[PDB]
Amino acid sequence: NHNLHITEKLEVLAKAYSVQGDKWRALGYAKAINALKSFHKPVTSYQEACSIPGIGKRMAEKIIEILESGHLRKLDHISESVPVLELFSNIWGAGTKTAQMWYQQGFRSLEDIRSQASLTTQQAIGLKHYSDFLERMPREEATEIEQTVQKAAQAFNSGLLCVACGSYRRGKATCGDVDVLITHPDGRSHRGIFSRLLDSLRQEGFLTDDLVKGETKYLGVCRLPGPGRRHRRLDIIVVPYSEFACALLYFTGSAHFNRSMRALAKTKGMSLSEHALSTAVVRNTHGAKVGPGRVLPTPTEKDVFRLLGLPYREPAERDW
DNA sequence: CGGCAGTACTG
DNA sequence: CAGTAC
DNA sequence: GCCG
Ligand SMILES: [Mn+2]
Ligand SMILES: [Mn+2]
Ligand SMILES: [Mn+2]
Ligand code: NA
Ligand code: NA
Repeated sequence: NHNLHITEKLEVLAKAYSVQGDKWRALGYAKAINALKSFHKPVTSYQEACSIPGIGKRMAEKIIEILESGHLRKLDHISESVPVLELFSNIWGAGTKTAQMWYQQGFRSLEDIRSQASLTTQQAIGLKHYSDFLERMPREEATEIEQTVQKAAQAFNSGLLCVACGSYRRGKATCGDVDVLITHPDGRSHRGIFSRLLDSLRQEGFLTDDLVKGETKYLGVCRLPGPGRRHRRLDIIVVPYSEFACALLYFTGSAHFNRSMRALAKTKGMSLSEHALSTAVVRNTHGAKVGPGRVLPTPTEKDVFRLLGLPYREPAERDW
C-alpha cells in the first residue's frame, strides 16, 4: 500500500458512515480505499487523484487536504456515538438499526445490553460469543473443521462432496469462519440430509449453537475438542449438483469479487447468482428483474468466466 | 437522476 | 414486510 | 461517496 497515510484516515470515516446506516456513502469510501490500496505509487496531485477509478472530486479534495496538511478535519466532527454503534453492531444479529435503537434508548456498553436489552435468539448467541466471533482462526484449524463436517457427512453417504470455500479456498493464512459447501454428483442424494448431519455434529458436542437453520443454509457455531479451543463460526450450504459451479463461485467470493462479477453480468443482460448464470434477463428502468431469462449450462467455474467474456481467475486471485 | 448484487432467513 | 447476514 |  503506497497510500497508507491516506487510506488509514478514510477507513475511519468509512466505518463511521457504515455503522450510522449511510450504506451507499460507505460503499463509495470502501471502493475508493481499495482503489488507493492498489495504486502502485503514492498519490501526489489532485488530477492524479481523479485519474483513479473510484476517486472523484470530493475524495480527491480529501486526499489533497491530507497530504498538504497531514490531517482530515472531518475526522474531528465524527459523532461521539460511533464507537458505541460499532460495539453494538459487532454483536452477530444486530445491525445498524438495532445499534441505533439501543443507543437512543440509553445503552452504552455490552453490560447495558446484557442486563437491560431485549435480544433475539441470534443476538443472545452473538453476545455470548462476542470476543470469539471477532477472532480469526489459523488455516490449519479451518481444515480440521472442514474435515469434521465431511466425515460426518460421508458417514451417511460416501458420495457426498464437501468443500471449504470463503477465505480458506482463496488461500488465506487465517479465516474468519468456515464455509462448507455440500453436494452430491448423483443430483438427488443431497436432499434432506441436514436433519441427520446436524444431529450427528451435535451428538459429539461439536456444534454448540445454531443461528440459522434453513432448507439450504445452516449458520452456527462449533468448537473442536480439547483445551485451548475457541468457538468458531461455521456455515454449511447444501446445493444440487446442477448448481455446484455457481454455488462454489458465490461461496468462495470474495464479497467484492462477487458484486463486481454480478454487476458485469447485469451490463450484458445476464444475471449471476449462487444458483445459476442466466441470459436474456429482462429488467426495467431501475435495473430490477421483470423477466427471468434462461439458465446457461455452467458445469465449472471456468464456464461462468467464459460465458461472461472474462479470463479465468483462480480463487487466490479473487481476494478483492 | 438514480443504481450501487443477488439471495436466504427471521419474526 | 424490515432487518440482517452470506 | 462514485459514476454512467
Ligand atoms: Mn467465510
Ligand atoms: Mn461464512
Ligand atoms: Mn468460546
Ligand atoms: Na476516477
Ligand atoms: Na452484527
